[PDB]
Amino acid sequence: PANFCPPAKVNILAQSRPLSEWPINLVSKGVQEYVYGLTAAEREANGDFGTSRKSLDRWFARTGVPTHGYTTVQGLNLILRHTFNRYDGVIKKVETRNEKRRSPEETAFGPDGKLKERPGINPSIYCYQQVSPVPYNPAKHPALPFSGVDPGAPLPLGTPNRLSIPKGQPGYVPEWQRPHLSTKNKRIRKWYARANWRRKPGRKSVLDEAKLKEAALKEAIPIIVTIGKDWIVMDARGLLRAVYWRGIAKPGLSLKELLGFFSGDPVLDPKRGIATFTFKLGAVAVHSRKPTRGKKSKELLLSMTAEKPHVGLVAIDLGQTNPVAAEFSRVKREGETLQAEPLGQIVLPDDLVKDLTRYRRAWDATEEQIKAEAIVQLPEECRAEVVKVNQMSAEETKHLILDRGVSGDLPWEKMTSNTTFISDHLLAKGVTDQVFFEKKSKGKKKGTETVKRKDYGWVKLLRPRLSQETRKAVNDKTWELKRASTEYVRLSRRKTELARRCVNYIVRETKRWTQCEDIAIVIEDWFIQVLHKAFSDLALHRGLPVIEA
RNA sequence: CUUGCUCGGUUCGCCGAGACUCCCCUACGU
DNA sequence: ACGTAGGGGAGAATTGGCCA
DNA sequence: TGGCCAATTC
Repeated sequence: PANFCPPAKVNILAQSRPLSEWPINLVSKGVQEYVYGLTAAEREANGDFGTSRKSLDRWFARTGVPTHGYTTVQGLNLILRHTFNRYDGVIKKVETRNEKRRSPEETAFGPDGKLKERPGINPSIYCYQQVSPVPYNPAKHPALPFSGVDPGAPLPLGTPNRLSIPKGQPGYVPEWQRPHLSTKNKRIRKWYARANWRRKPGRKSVLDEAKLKEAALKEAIPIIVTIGKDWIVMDARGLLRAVYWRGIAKPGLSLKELLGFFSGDPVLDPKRGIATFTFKLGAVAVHSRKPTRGKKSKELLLSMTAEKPHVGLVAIDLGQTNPVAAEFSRVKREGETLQAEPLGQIVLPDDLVKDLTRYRRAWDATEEQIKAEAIVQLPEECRAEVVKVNQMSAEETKHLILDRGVSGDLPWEKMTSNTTFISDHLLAKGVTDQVFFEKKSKGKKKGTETVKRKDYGWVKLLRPRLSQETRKAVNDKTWELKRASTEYVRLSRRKTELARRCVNYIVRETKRWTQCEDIAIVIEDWFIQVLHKAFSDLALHRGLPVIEA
């Protein structure tokens, strides 16, 4: 049963007035600011808004929240059921911990009676059936400098005769590039794509955004959403690309049926200018599972092999010099036991490893350029303290132990952590009986083994408290300037993309090596966190079982 | 495989390789 | 040591009052 | 009749 609905984002080409000034947005803001600032008794009393016109009108009558002229029942139910659920999300977040305590109780209501942690305003316009997107029609819709395609006529492709375009014209592939072109079904980029003109280290081209914008606008696929007397006009080529890369639609489809793979209830965020569409329940035939927790794997694979008589595995072994050391296998079903035959183990290829090691030199090179400039901008009283702490214990503890009078040359190098040589060199200058001791818990229930301290324990005790004076300057200004640089939010997405690239390569090699469409991924009981998250996400985004053995 | 996004090449005329589960919200935990 | 946790979202078939 | 489009409910 298909139960996953991945998103598809489209751009906005025109709009009557900014989305923040629409009556629906103002009503949503008013309702949210009213609901978030009321107590539990007021929530129980003011919780009879219902799903009827006679009930919504009565609610807006007694509460007195401005209605801003918006009186649509379909679009108001979405606003009010979300807003009260957001309010009743503080209670259950705390109440989840309340039952953890049972397995002074925490309360989400403060002394004033209102929520201490109250939710912010959601800046979204959730569309409904009555404002569903429709193909742009110049006669029936406001006039725009755009061409509306025939809803039933076949949508055009890009440039069919790519090699026949003459010289001196857009899209002309030069002769010397002809011998080595691509042969796979590659996504076709038009000549006005910003990716082909973006500023680069050595691109040596001139980006005239005006001509690219005009050329892109002359060949758009306009669709229109009207709410009340307002409207927005979007570009549907994002939906076309979404249905093309997934293979669910072959070229030669119309605009009436292109919108037919997506739900007619988009979501609009005014700050960016993007409409987020969603596939219907069945467009992408993906059943979203969750990773298996051990003993359920020996039941999952039995049923998986009960359908396909040959299933392929992959043993993702994180934590080596190569991040992904895959180990393939194939399983057969005889009885209650599964029989496997290894096929071989590969490592992640060098080119992808090169991309990883060139990204890893872009994050450690920004965690310096951000953290250092966050440190330099502390107040002088905090800045001097943190600077002193940074250089603290470098030679301070060495000077202290020399003041103690021990021989400061035996533990010179590597400290021989196996033999806890700190205690040895304390014993050297007659400090054997002043050696501080540590308790051990070797016993199953308890244990009193207060004995010579280990080297790690010595390091813990000899080093000072470091930066506990503030703990809210270095740990706060850095995390505040993290969002002040767009490079960080770009690098997080780059890390996720690289992790997904590695996962995709491993999955396709598992399919190829095992010669089976049904495959499974097993993970045992840096890039480690992002790779584990990416490998676990296949059960939720693509349906491939993931096992934590 | 027409928009948008990420990483490379160049003769600058564009083409080689990627991701496609995403949004707000409140705190500071492991 | 660096991002993380946990709350909230992401329809549409049917029906009715309904003027031209 | 019937066409249009908010309102009613799962």
